[PDB]
Amino acid sequence: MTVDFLSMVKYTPLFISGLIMTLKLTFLAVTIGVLMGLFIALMKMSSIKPIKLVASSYIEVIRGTPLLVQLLLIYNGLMQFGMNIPAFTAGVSALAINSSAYVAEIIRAGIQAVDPGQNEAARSLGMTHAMAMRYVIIPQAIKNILPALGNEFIVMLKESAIVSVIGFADLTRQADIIQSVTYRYFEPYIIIAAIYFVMTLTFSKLLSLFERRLR
Amino acid sequence: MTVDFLSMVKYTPLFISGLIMTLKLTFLAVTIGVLMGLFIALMKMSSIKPIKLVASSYIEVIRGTPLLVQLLLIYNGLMQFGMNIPAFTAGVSALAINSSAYVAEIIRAGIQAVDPGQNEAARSLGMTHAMAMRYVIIPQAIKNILPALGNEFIVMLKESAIVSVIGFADLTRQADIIQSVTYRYFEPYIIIAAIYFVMTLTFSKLLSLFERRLR
Amino acid sequence: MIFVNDVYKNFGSLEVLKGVTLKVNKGEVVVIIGPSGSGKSTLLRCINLLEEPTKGEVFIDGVKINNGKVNINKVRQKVGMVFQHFNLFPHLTAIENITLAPVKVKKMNKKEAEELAVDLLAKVGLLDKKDQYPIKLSGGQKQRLAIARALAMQPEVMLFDEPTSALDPEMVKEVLNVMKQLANEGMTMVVVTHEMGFAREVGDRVIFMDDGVIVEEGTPEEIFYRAKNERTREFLSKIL
Amino acid sequence: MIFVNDVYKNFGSLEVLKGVTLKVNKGEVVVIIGPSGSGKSTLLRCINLLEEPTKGEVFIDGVKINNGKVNINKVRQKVGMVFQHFNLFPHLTAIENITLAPVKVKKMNKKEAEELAVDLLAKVGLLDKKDQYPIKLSGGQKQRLAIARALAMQPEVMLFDEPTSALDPEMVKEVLNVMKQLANEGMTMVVVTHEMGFAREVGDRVIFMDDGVIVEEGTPEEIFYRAKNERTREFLSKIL
Ligand SMILES: NC(=[NH2+])NCCC[C@H](N)C(=O)O
Ligand SMILES: NC(=[NH2+])NCCC[C@H](N)C(=O)O
Repeated sequence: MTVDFLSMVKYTPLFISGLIMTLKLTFLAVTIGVLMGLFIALMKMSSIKPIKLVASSYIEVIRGTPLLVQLLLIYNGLMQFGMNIPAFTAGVSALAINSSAYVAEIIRAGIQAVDPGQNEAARSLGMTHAMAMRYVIIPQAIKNILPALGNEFIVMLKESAIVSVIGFADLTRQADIIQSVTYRYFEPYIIIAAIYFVMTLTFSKLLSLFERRLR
Repeated sequence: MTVDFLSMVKYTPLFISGLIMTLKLTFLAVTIGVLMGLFIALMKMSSIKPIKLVASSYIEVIRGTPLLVQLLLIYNGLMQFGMNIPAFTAGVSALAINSSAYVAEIIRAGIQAVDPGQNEAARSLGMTHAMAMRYVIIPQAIKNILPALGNEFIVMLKESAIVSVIGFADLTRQADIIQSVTYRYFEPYIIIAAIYFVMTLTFSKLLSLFERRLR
Repeated sequence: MIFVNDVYKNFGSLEVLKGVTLKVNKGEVVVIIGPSGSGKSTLLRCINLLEEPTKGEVFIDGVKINNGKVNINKVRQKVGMVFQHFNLFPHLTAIENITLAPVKVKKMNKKEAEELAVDLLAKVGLLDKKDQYPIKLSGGQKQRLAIARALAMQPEVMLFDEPTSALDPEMVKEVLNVMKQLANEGMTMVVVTHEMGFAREVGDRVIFMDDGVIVEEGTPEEIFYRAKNERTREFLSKIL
Repeated sequence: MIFVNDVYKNFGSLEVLKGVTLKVNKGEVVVIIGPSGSGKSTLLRCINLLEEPTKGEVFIDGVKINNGKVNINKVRQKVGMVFQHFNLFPHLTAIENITLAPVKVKKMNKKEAEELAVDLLAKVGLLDKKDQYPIKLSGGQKQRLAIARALAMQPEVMLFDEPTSALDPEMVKEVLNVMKQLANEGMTMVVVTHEMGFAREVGDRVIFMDDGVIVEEGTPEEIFYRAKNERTREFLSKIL
C-alpha cells in the first residue's frame, strides 16, 4: 500500500498498553539490578580473594557478553530441563542480571571518583577505613552514583525492547500485533520509535534537572 | 536431559562460521558507520542553520531510540512497499546507521576534549579558525577519537547479535540451527557466550595496547 | 597603539570588569596587579579579543576591533600573548612550535623561518632543545619556548598573562629574565603578574586593580612606596 | 619523638627517596626545602604513613610504625597533617568538619566537641563561618579551617605539606600567621614550604633536599647566609 497513520489511531490502546509494559519491565529489572549490583560490588571489595574473584568474573562476563544471548540462555536454554519460565519473568531475570553487573561497576567507579585527599584527611585524623568510609567517602560517592543510576535506567528503557523477540507484549511487540490486522509494519514502527524517543527525552531532562538539584 | 557439551564438538564448523559472520557484519557496519558518522559530525558543525538542525535531529533520534526498532523498521516496515531487502543488507544498514550517530558524537566530543588553550594560542599567533583546526586541534582530537572508535567496534560486536532475530546466520543464530538437530539450547548458548566473551577480552586488551601507543 | 575604552565584562551575573580604561603606547612596560577577582586577566585578554567586552570598545593602532568590521587574525598577528599555563602544541617539536605560524600565517619560507627560530631558541637559551617535544621540558623551558614562539611573529606589543605563576619557585627567575631582556630592548609589554620585583626593576607603570576597576596607577615607585589609596596600601601589605 | 631512619621510596622505576634520615624532638620547628623532585613531601608523608617506605624504618614515640605490628589509627591521632589542597569535607559544615573526628574517634560528646570547635574557630579567626560550608570559603579560610580541624584532635606534632602554595598571594600571610602562632606556643612542627620567611622568622632548623636526598641542614641563618654545599647555593640563588 502507501502510508496511512490514521488507520493506526484505532490501535492507540495497544501502543499505550505496550508502553506501560516497557516501563514496568525496565523499572523492575533495574530495581532488582541495583540491589543485586550493590551486593556484587561489596563482594568485590571483600578481602577474601575467592569472593572478589567471583564478583569480578560475574561482572566481566555479564558485561563482556550480549544481552540477547543472556535472554535466550534463560528462556530457551532452560527448557530442556523441564523448566518453562514465562516470557515476563525471563526478561526480568535477564535484564536485572545484565543491569546488576553494569551497576556494580557504576558504584565502584563512583567511589574511585571521590578525590583520594578526602580519605587521606579522614585517616590522618585518626579515623579507620570503616569510619572514613561511613562518614566521608560513601556519602560523596552517592552523589556520583545516583545520576549514573538514573542514566542506567534510561539506557535500559531502550534495552528492554529485546524481550519482544521472546514474545513478551512490550512496546516493540505491538507492531507485530497491529500488522496482523493491518498488514502494515512501517507506521506502527515509526510510532513506536517515536514513543521511545519521547520517553528518552523526558527521562533525560528529568535526569539533568536532578544533577542540578545536587550541584 | 542433562548437560552434554562433548556432543557439540561436531558442530564446530557452525560456531566458527557464525563467528566469521558476526565479524564481517560488525567490521563492515562500523566502517560505514565511521564514514557516515564523520560526515554527520561535519554537517553539524556547519554554519548553515537548517543543516546543523538536520544532523542534530538525526543523532538525537538514532541514539534516543532502540537499535531493534531501527532493524525491524528497515526489514519489516519496508516490505509493505514491495521492498524485500535481505537479512544481511538490513542488519548492516541498521548497525551502520546506529553507529553513524554514536560515532558522530564521539568525534564532536574528541574535539571538545582538547584543551581550549591550544585554540587560544593558535589564534593568538594570527591563525584563522581553519588553520588552528587543521594544524593544531584536529591532530589532537584524533588521538582522543581513535581509542573511542576502537571501543565502539567492541560494543557493536555484542550489538550485532540482534540480527539473529532477523534470521541472519551470525554467531547467535547458530544456537537455533544447532538445537533443531539436537533439541539442546543451553550448551550452544553457553558456547556462544564464551565466544563473544573471548572476542571482547581479546579486542579489549588489544585496545589497551594502542591507548598506550598514542599517549 | 592600545586603547581599551571604558569596557565592562560580565559572565552572566558575574560582573568581572565594571568600566575599565587603559591606554598604552610604544615602548611602555605596563604592569597590572591586584587580588583574585580584580579583573586584571580579563582586561588583559580584551586587548587581543580572547575576551569580548559586554560594553566599551578596544582599539589597536587606532582602529576599533570589537565591531565585527575587522580582520581579527591580522590584529592578533600584531598583539602577542603569553599564557600562564603555557599553551605549547604537544604534537610539534620546539622549533616546529616556533615556525608553524610564521610559515602558515606570513607565508614565510621554511629556511628563513628556521633561521628565525634558531635565533630565538638561542636568545631564550633553548638552542639545545630545538628537536625536543614539549613533554620533555621543564616549566621554565616551556614558558621560554612559548615566548620564543610569540616572538617569531614579531608582534608590536607583547601580552603576558601571569607567565610565571604556574612555575616552581626555582623556575621563576629564568623566565622573568627573558621578560626583562625584552623590556630592555624596547618591546611594548603589558604584564599581569604577582612578581613585584619585576614591576620594580623594569616596569614604567604599575596599575592596581580591585573588584573589576582600576583604583590607582602610577610609576612603580609611586605605587610601591607612596600609594595614596587605602586599598592599594592594604593589598600591598598582605602581598609585600 | 620522630625518627625516620635511612628510608628509601620507589614509585615503580621512579626513585623518590634514596636513603633519608630525620630526627625531630618535641618543640622543634623543622622546615624542609628544595626543588621539585627533591622528595621533601614524600619524606613528610612517611612520618604519618600516608606513604610507605620501601626500605628503612620510621619510629614515633620510640616505636616502629612501618612493620604492621601497630594500630596505625592510634598513631595518626598523634600526628596531624595539613594538606596543600585543603581536603575539607564538602558535605560537612565548618564546625562539623572540626568535630567529626573528636566525636567519632575520641568519643567526645557533642557539647564538649562543639565548645572545642568554637574555641578553635575563634583562634584561627573563623567564628563567623561556623555554619558555612567549605565551598563558601576563600583559600585562606579553607586552610585556616583545616588547621582548626587538625588541632581539634590535639596532636603532639603537626605536619604541613606546602600549606600556602595553592593560595593566592593576598592569602598566604594569614595562613602563615596561624602557623607562626602555633610555633610560638611550642607546637612541634615539620613544614615543607616555599615561604622562606616562615623559616627565618620561626624555624629551628632548615633541611635542604635535592634529588631524593638531604644534602645540607643547619639553622635558618646558617643555610640562608652561609650554605656550604654547591647545590644548596644554586637552589637558593634561584629561589631567594
Ligand atoms: N545494563 C546495561 N546498561 N546494559 C547494556 C547492554 C549493552 C548491549 N546492548 C549488550 O547487549 O551488551
Ligand atoms: N552504536 C551504538 N553503540 N549503539 C548502542 C545501542 C544501544 C541500545 N542497544 C539501543 O538499541 O539503543
